[PDB]
Amino acid sequence: GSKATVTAMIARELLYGGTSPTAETILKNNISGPLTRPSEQLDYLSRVQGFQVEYKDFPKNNKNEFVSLINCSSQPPLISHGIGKDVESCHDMAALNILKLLSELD
Amino acid sequence: GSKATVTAMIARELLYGGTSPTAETILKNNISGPLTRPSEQLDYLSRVQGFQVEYKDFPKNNKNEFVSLINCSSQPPLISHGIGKDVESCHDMAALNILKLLSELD
Ligand SMILES: [Cl-]
Ligand SMILES: [Cl-]
Repeated sequence: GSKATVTAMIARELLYGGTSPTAETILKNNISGPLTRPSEQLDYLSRVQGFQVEYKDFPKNNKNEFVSLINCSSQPPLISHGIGKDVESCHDMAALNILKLLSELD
Repeated sequence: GSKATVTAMIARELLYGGTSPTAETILKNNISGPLTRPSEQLDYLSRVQGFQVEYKDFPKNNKNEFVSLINCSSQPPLISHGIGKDVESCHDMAALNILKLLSELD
């Protein structure tokens, strides 16, 4: 709305994560991948370190809940999961679990 | 060291800030500005919103401490400060204070 409000929104986004989707929208044009989601973060880590990350999803259940498994290669494989109202949410939850495990948050 | 250790370092950096200087170093070559510091974040915000940010620094004092002021244009100007063992640290502290103020953390 007002741009004191917009200024606060941008500042908060930067303080939280060092990026600002709001500023990006302001600056964006139609003329002319930080990685903010756990799934993206894990894809990047795997690319550098070389392990494979893949997801398996079950169809939406009768309560409209999605469930996914994530596999991150190793011996044995690290397998986690996520649930949620859409598949991408399941993926981010599952990837977050793997990132926390790999971070050795002992 | 070991790359279980390297994997944990990268994962932690991603979880914290959605970037990984460690991964960047691994991937970097000599062949071929998220914004992780408050000073950078504030420079970006000012660029989008249009206000001017500038710093004034005093010379290192007899205890080797630096002190800086930051000015962020408005009426009146927002003026904050930072102290530290080098000028860049002063700048980041001062910029953080301004970001927190602009974020309306009431
Ligand atoms: Cl992905
Ligand atoms: Cl700067």
